[PDB]
Amino acid sequence: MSPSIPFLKKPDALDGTAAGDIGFDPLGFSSLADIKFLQEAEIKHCRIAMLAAAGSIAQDIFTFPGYSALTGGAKMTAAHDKLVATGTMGQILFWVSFAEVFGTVALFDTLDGKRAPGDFKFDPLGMGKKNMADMQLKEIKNGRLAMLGIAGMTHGYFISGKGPLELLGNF
Amino acid sequence: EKSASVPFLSKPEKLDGSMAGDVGFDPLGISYFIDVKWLREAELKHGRICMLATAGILVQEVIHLPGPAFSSKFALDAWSTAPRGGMVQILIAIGLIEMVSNRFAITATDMFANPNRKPGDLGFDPLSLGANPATRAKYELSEVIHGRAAMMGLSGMIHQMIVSKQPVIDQLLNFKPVDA
Amino acid sequence: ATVGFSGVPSDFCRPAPTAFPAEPAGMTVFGARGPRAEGHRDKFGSRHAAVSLACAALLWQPISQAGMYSIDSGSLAKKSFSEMEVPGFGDAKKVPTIESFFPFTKNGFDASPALFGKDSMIVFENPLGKCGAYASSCHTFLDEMGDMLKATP
Amino acid sequence: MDSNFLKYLSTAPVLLTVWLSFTAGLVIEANRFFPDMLYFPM
Amino acid sequence: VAGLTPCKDSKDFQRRLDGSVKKLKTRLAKYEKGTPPALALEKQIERTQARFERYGKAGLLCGTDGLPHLITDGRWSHSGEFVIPGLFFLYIAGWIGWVGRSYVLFARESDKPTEKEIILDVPAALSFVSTGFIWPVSAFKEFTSGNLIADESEITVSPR
Amino acid sequence: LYKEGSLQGKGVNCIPIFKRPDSLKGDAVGDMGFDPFGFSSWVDMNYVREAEIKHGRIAMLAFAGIVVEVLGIKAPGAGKILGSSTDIFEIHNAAVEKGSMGQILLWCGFFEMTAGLPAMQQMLEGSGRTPGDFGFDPLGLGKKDFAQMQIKEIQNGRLAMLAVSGMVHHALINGKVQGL
Ligand code: CLA
Ligand code: CLA
Ligand SMILES: CC1=C(C#C/C(C)=C/C=C/C(C)=C/C=C/C=C(C)/C=C/C=C(\C)C#CC2=C(C)C[C@@H](O)CC2(C)C)C(C)(C)C[C@H](O)C1
Ligand SMILES: CC1=C(C#C/C(C)=C/C=C/C(C)=C/C=C/C=C(C)/C=C/C=C(\C)C#CC2=C(C)C[C@@H](O)CC2(C)C)C(C)(C)C[C@H](O)C1
Ligand SMILES: CCCCCCCCCCCCO[C@H]1O[C@H](CO)[C@@H](O[C@H]2O[C@H](CO)[C@@H](O)[C@H](O)[C@H]2O)[C@H](O)[C@H]1O
Repeated sequence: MSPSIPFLKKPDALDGTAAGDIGFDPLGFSSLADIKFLQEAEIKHCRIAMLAAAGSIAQDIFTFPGYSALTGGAKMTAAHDKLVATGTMGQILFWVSFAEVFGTVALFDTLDGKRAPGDFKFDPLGMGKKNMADMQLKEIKNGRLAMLGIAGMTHGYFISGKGPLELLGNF
Repeated sequence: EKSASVPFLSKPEKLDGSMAGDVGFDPLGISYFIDVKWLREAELKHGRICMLATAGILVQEVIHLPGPAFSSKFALDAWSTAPRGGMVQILIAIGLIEMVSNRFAITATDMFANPNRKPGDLGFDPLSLGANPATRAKYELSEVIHGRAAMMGLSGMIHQMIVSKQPVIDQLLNFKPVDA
Repeated sequence: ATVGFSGVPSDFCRPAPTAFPAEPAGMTVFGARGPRAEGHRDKFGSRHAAVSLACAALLWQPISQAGMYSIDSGSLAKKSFSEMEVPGFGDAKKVPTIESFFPFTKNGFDASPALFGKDSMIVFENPLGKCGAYASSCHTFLDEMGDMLKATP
Repeated sequence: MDSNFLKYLSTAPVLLTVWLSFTAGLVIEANRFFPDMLYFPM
Repeated sequence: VAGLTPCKDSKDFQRRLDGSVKKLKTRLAKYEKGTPPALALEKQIERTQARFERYGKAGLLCGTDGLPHLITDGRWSHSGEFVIPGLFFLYIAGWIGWVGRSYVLFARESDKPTEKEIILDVPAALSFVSTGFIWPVSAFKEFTSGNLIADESEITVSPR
Repeated sequence: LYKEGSLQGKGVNCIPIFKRPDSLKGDAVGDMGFDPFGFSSWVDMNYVREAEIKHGRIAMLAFAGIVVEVLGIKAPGAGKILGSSTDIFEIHNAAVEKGSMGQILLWCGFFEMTAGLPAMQQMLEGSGRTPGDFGFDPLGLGKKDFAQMQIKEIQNGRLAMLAVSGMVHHALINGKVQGL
């Protein structure tokens, strides 16, 4: 049976080797879509959401000089809009798209079985040379937590007009 | 010997139960005189178009493309307000899509000339979700039932909009019974 | 008898081929599954389609905001490429440019790296407003049913 | 339905009458809802 | 404008409208208000007025007689008068002819072609009726494949 | 089955007025030979048993809730936000207004979609799961006599269904759920 959902049978497309695989797929999306594609998507969302949550917290804590002048003190998505008008978000999107072209190439090498999902071979400091499985589990767990956290932060901002830390301070 | 859907009527002879969604429902016996392959192709096309139609009627009431031309919560009004050149472009594109997808075999005399051609199978599987035999039958049944439900829903939506002269969601939220 | 709409021309005495092409099982995203020349799927497969689409989007990003940007005046000013005058082409001092291929401004569309821009943005209209399924200011379908059930002749 | 009765309905005069009545109804309803169309509107 | 005046600004057209409406109103004056005859005559008046207004706005040209005239020379400003209607006809007529020819050949290759021609095989007839919607490309395909035109040596002819 | 042949199983009829239908084979818990309309002939037994257990559980929780509402026991802070009304219908409307019932609906639906629907589908496809089983025995109260607990649960749920219905209608008539 499924370790996470004891009363449900283990999802077939989930063999359990992958990091963060606890047999959690009650709706069976893995039976619909290729599990390699799903793993790539999960790791992408993980990394983007971790960066987004850390950026939310770090923007509450500190703001670079000049950006405050351009955004007029706006926060979160209001800052997104102001800096879209400025032109910064355009530069971010251009370079992220430049990265994502090779991301598409890497996605198709994953789908061809040549590349592990999410493996860009980026480890300059060599942190992932002692137990890669442990670091992968840590990455996946932190990414899921960060997806939930960024959801919470963005929707708290929609509710209140306040950032994460500012909300926790007032509330 | 008797149809499952309508017990008192006999089972339609041409409906052997192979096709998904087959419950022996053919009281008027269309399948006797019209090939079930053609009928199923037509059924799937209608169901797909009505799936998209229901989704569009429900979605373009809340989310619209920028512009006064596209700003219309009422769908029958959107039909007229949307740019006429754009609508004609959509018509031409639908024609080209029919031609290419059916591979120049678009008539009752040549549609299924190729034995490989199966009813409703136009080679459309961009993400290859239908390559799994285990889930293929379930997906086929789901597609047929969705097409049927969407056909009924689209018909009801169109005529309730004719009556109420208000969008579907707007009608359900501000209902006003019919008076003359 | 004859079953109509067979789709087989031989049944209706219409011209048809004698050997029909077999159906291979290869798919190209943004393409179709069907007979193709050899190596067609390998050369122009889903990888080709997707990576070409990504390159097209990356090239769209400059095109959408195409225009001569200058900071000579002290502020970023955008000027249409059509303004620039080109020597050596006789009467045609002003010549076609990328705006000819992409006339966003003529149609009043504010393009952006992402398709839509601030001036031309997707419009989200909340349908609910201040309505509730029951016992609300708006008279819903459920409210109508309830009122009819509690009605007095 | 009886196959012989269906063949009798398929006979030429019955089919001609039904088809031309259907066509007459089509034209009549077209003129009823869109009357006095002396031209294609452009 | 070609040789006539626009019908929207023609005194003759206005006079014809006035005469028709006055005839209808004279007929209506002898019927009680709200009675079926009065309602019918009022609807006739409304239909006449709508017809005249639509003809005026259509851009039709009207002569000294006060009646619209058609410019069937090819001018694109008056395509809707003859050409586009003519195209619709040609479409429908070619549809009919193509499906009829297809059914003729189908019955020719049957056990009893004459029986198929007097007592029709309406499933196949409806099949051909459906096929008739791309008759232009189908007919040209037949012509180029050589299945349309018969050879001179294969058609019976009387002696000279 | 606990007390097979006496409390439940083949040859048991709670109401001898109606004959024990042959479809009731005594294999299902709570089978006391009551099915006068013979639904068991055509219905899916596992699906209907799961539905019965779900209805009973919801009715038991609803009886407890309505009772605590009428008795006036409220959680700290509930009265300030919702109100001091003891009427069940007024409480329901107030909670819907505030947003409580909306959140309960969201989470109940999430649990349904992720647990009950997959579990029900697998059971009907032949997973062998006992109807109404989710593995929710944190306190381990059912390990001693699981069959006895099952029969007791089913009977208590049926009684709670009837009681909750009666209480709602009594509140409608007299304004009191006791309907004394
Ligand atoms: C409401 C108006 C109206 C009405 C009632 C009719 C009625 C008629 N038309 Mg039509 N016609 C109309 C408007 C109308 N026409 C207009 C506006 C045009 C101008 C385009 C024409 C042009 C036209 C032609 C060119 C012909 C007719 C013919 C006919 C008669 C026989 C049609 C037939 O058998 O079809 C059933 C169809 C068939 C039997 C198949 C073969 C015949 C069709 C017409 C061929 C169509 C495709 C072909 C490639 C066109 C080539 C044309 C070229 C040689 C000029 C019928 C009385 C035919 C006639 O009088 O024949 C003696 C005929 O040949 N009409
Ligand atoms: C809102 C989410 C939700 C969902 C997804 C379900 C799902 C289910 N409930 Mg329900 N249920 C819910 C909330 C929900 N429940 C709540 C809040 C309560 C009260 C606390 C109950 C109380 C309850 C009881 C007492 C019973 C069920 C039963 C069922 C099952 C049979 C119904 C079914 O399959 O319909 C699916 C639909 C069809 C088969 C065809 C009709 C299609 C309709 C018209 C559209 C459905 C729309 C959908 C529900 C909207 C939400 C979509 C969203 C999740 C994406 C199924 C697992 C019965 C069962 O057999 O359980 C095992 C049963 O006995 N439920
Ligand atoms: C790749 C690589 C490297 C690297 C690297 C890098 C750059 C790694 C960066 C990692 C980062 C930024 C990780 C961020 C994780 C954030 C989380 C888990 C947030 C959770 C938020 C939560 C739970 C929340 C919340 C909240 C909510 C919901 C709402 C709020 O009102 C309240 C609250 C705040 C509580 C290096 C350079 C080392 C090289 C190496 O060779 C390999
Ligand atoms: C196939 C495929 C793909 C795909 C795909 C896609 C895009 C699939 C899209 C599917 C869609 C849009 C399905 C929509 C179904 C709608 C239904 C059943 C509506 C019913 C309405 C009813 C009953 C009603 C009603 C009503 C009426 C009338 C009266 C009202 O008062 C009330 C109400 C509103 C309730 C992708 C692209 C992923 C690729 C893949 O490789 C292959
Ligand atoms: C990209 C190059 C492709 C070359 C092949 C094109 C072949 C056929 C082109 C036909 C002309 C385009 O059709 C066009 O006519 C309509 C007439 O109402 C236009 O209608 C509208 O167009 C403009 C906005 O786009 C508006 O500024 C116009 O005022 C408005 O009339 C539509 O823009 C378009 O539908």
